[PDB]
Amino acid sequence: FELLHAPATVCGPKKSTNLVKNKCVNFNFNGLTGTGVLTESNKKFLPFQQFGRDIADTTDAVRDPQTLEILDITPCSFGGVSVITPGTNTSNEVAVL
Amino acid sequence: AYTNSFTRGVYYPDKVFRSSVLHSTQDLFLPFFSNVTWFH
Amino acid sequence: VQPTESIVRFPNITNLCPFGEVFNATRFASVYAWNRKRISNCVADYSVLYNSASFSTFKCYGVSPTKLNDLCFTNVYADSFVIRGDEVRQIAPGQTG
Amino acid sequence: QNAQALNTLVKQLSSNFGAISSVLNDILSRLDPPEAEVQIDRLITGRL
Amino acid sequence: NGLTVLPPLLTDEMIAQYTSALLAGTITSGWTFGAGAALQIPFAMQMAY
Ligand SMILES: *[C@@H]1O[C@H](CO)[C@@H](O)[C@H](O)[C@H]1NC(C)=O
Ligand SMILES: *[C@@H]1O[C@H](CO)[C@@H](O)[C@H](O)[C@H]1NC(C)=O
Ligand SMILES: *[C@@H]1O[C@H](CO)[C@@H](O)[C@H](O)[C@H]1NC(C)=O
Repeated sequence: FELLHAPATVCGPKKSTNLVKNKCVNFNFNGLTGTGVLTESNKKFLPFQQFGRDIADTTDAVRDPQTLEILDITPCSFGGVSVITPGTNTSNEVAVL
Repeated sequence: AYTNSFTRGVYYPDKVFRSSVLHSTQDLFLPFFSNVTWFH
Repeated sequence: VQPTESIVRFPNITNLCPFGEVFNATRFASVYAWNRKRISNCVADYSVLYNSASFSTFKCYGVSPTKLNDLCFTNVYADSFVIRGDEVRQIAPGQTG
Repeated sequence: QNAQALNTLVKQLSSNFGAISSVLNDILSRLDPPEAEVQIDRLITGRL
Repeated sequence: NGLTVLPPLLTDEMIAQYTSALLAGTITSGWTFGAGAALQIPFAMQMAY
C-alpha cells in the first residue's frame, strides 16, 4: 500500500455524501479527513493542484473530487471560556466570557 | 557545445497549492548557473 | 463548535478493482520472479479479502484490515508468488530472511 | 523573537517523533487501538 | 492550532491618553505632579529650575 501526499486513485467503496457549504462538518475527501467550516473560495489553484497547504504546513483548501470547486477549510470555531465573578463572599451571580 | 543554464528548470515540486510562502524542499532540480549542453 | 454531520467524497469512479483477477490467477510464479499487478483508478473492496475463509495469514502493517475498506491509496501493488508454508516467517518486514 | 518561537512551536506539529505520520487523524483512521496507542504516544511525547 | 492571542488591557488609544497626561503634567507643572498635586508654573521658569 502506497499512502503518499499525491492525489489518491484506489479507493474504498464509500457512500459519496452531498456537499454542504458554510456549516461545520467532519469531512473526508479522497481519504484526506478533518473537521471544519467549508466555504467555496477565490483561490486560483492551477488545474494540476489538488489541495492547498498553509504557512503552518496544515491542509487549508481542497478541490472536491466530484466537482472542481475550491473549498477553503476553516477550523470549527473555538476559544477559552472564562468566568467573571465578585467573591463568593458577595454574590453567586457570574458573567461568562 | 556547452552553454549557461541560469535561473532555469524550476518546476512545481508536488500537486499542492501554496500561496504567499517561501517554501523549501529537497528534490531533483537543474543546478543554477551550471552548463546545459547545446545540440545541432 | 461541534460538527453537524460527516461528508465523505471519494472520486466519481465506480470501476471495480481486479482483486478477484489477482487472487484467482492460475499460476503465481516462483518467488524468484513474482508477478506484480499495479492497481489504479478503481474501487477496491478489500472486505471481499478480509472476510475470506481461504487466507491462512492476513498480517497487515501501518493499516488495519477492518479500517482498510474506508480509505484510499495512491496506487496498490499486488506482489504474487508461491513458497513452502514455513517460509511465511521470512515474508515479514525487517525479518533477516 | 516572539514570532520565531511561535512559528517553531507550529512547525513542530508536522514532525513525526518516530511515529508513522504526524497527521494524527491519519494514525487514528488507519490503525486499531492497540497499535494506535503506540503511534499516538510517540506524537504526544514529542509534542509535549 | 490551539494558539490564541489575548488583547492587552490598555488599548493603544488608552496608552496615548496616559502619555498625553504625562506630557501635560511635565509641561504645565514640572516635577510637582510626581510628588502630589500639579502646581502650575510658567514653562520658562520651570526650565530655570
Ligand atoms: C458522477 O456520476 C454520475 C453517475 O452516477 C455521472 O452522471 C456524473 O456525470 C458524474 N459526475 C462527474 C463530475 O463526473
Ligand atoms: C561550463 O563548462 C566549462 C568547461 O567546458 C567550464 O569552464 C565553465 O566554467 C562552465 N560554466 C559556464 C557557464 O560556461
Ligand atoms: C475467486 O473468484 C471468485 C469468482 O470466480 C470470487 O468470488 C472469489 O472472491 C475469488 N477468491 C478469492 C480468494 O477472493
